[PDB]
Amino acid sequence: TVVVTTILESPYVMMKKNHEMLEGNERYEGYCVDLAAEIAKHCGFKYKLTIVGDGKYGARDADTKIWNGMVGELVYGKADIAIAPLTITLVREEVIDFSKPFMSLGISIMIKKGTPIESAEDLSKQTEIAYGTLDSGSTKEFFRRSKIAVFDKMWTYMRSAEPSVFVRTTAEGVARVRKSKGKYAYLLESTMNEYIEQRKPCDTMKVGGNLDSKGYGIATPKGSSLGNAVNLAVLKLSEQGLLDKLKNKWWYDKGEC
Amino acid sequence: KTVVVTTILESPYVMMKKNHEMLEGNERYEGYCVDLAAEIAKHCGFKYKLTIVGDGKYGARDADTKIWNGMVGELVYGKADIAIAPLTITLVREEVIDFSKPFMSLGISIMIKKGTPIESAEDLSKQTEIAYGTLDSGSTKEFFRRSKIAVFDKMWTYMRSAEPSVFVRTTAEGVARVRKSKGKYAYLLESTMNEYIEQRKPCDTMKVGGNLDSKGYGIATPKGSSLGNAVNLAVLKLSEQGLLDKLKNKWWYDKGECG
Ligand SMILES: O=c1[nH]c2cc(C(F)(F)F)c(N3CCOCC3)cc2n(CP(=O)(O)O)c1=O
Ligand SMILES: CC(C)S(=O)(=O)NC[C@@H](C)c1ccc(-c2ccc(C#N)cc2)cc1
Ligand SMILES: N[C@@H](CCC(=O)O)C(=O)O
Repeated sequence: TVVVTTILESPYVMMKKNHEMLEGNERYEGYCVDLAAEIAKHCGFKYKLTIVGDGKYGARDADTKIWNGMVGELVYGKADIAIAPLTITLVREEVIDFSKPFMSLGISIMIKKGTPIESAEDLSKQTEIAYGTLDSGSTKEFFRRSKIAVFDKMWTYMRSAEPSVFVRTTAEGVARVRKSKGKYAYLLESTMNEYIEQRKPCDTMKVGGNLDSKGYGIATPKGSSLGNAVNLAVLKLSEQGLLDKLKNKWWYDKGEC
Repeated sequence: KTVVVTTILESPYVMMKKNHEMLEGNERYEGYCVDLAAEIAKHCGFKYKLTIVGDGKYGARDADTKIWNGMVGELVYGKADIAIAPLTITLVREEVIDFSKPFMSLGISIMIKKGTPIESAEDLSKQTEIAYGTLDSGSTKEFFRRSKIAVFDKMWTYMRSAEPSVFVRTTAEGVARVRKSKGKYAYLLESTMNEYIEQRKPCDTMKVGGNLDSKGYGIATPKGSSLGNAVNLAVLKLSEQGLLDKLKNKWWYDKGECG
């Protein structure tokens, strides 16, 4: 049985409202739950979905040097595959493998409606409105490493801001936007931002274009016997239209806003 | 050893400079993929020679002979070390060569003559006054032939049965058809080429609607080549540093003719 690490992040993996009456994989629903089923079918394996123990995507701890989150679960042999909104990055590709992308995204800005910010440059040129990112993910590392003038200015501020502008979970960042009376903006991936913007309480907005352009991939440990097959499966699902079918299903706008 | 790069003359990826007769070797060429090749080579620490694929093809396997043509063939049969071109990452190609993570995103898109009352594939599908079509052979046609989506299947049925033929042999013919048809022909093609042509004089074409699918172009190496890892890491670095975005802007918009 293949151990699949993943993360509770809507609409990728979500606990069903009736999860108590259910066991195993049937406890969960979402884009990545459907994707896991399709990959497993095409690759011919049985699997168990497991939510990442520390609730993190994955970064290499600065002093400790140890990987956390889903990345760490792969690196240290606790899981066989990650099927999640896990961003393909250079530092990760040094220690794990990724399929070609199954979904596009870029870093984006979420504000509470009415916040006088329209761009990353707007954020960088002021301090009245605080802004931050998720801990232990690709967005924070993006800002840490960027030499683009605006993004570097943003990083210089975020790293030293106090109270801390970083959050432990996407939900914490979104809640902070909603409760901060326009004084906190959140930097998060466009396909989470967009999902949230279309749903009640309809009090957030995505502003400006995306800051970058990348993708999520299915990740395996180096030398995994699954790597090649999983990549070909993603490509087949892409060419079959299945990935777009799943995206359109899970991001379907029911017109709540 | 000098790395043999296979590529293709496709604008704005690779083209011969106006003064190419005064120049030699790689200096003869310019474009997005010429710039990309230099950055990849710098990061990987190799010298290289740009060579143009003999048959002018990207790469497909003949059903009868089983022979791979194009740049894919050059890699498969060990004639080139790397392909640096707008080469689409596909299942059948990934089975025989290695690809880097993609350096560019693309999808099927709609080109209209400015003024045409069409904003989407669904708009096209509902009508016949504005004819529409694509290359008579290729991935866009096959997308429509396979599609289970109602709108796209209706478009396929329309295109396959339309008289006169709504298909074209080349993009040059497709674009000329859009420009000469007074708004009565729309052309379906990859977003990247649509965006490029939107920036060419006489500035009378327009990309409309969202892309209908999602794919990527990648750098390819022979399967199991030891160059593959460094190349992939170089692509990831160039992506994260914003260099790929700079290159797209340079060749599509800074050198664009339409504002
Ligand atoms: O790997 C591939 N890369 C391709 C790259 C391009 C370009 F856009 F120019 F970069 C194009 N064009 C489509 C529009 O008309 C001009 C040429 C075709 C490509 N094809 C064949 P397709 O997939 O049948 O279209 C491939 O196979
Ligand atoms: C980390 C980066 C080098 S990357 O993200 O690997 N590639 C850089 C970008 C510009 C890109 C991003 C995404 C897709 C894509 C391809 C296919 C499907 C599907 N289905 C969805 C998205 C293509 C190119
Ligand atoms: N997808 C990101 C998590 C979200 C973010 O960093 O904004 C990752 O893989 O790290």
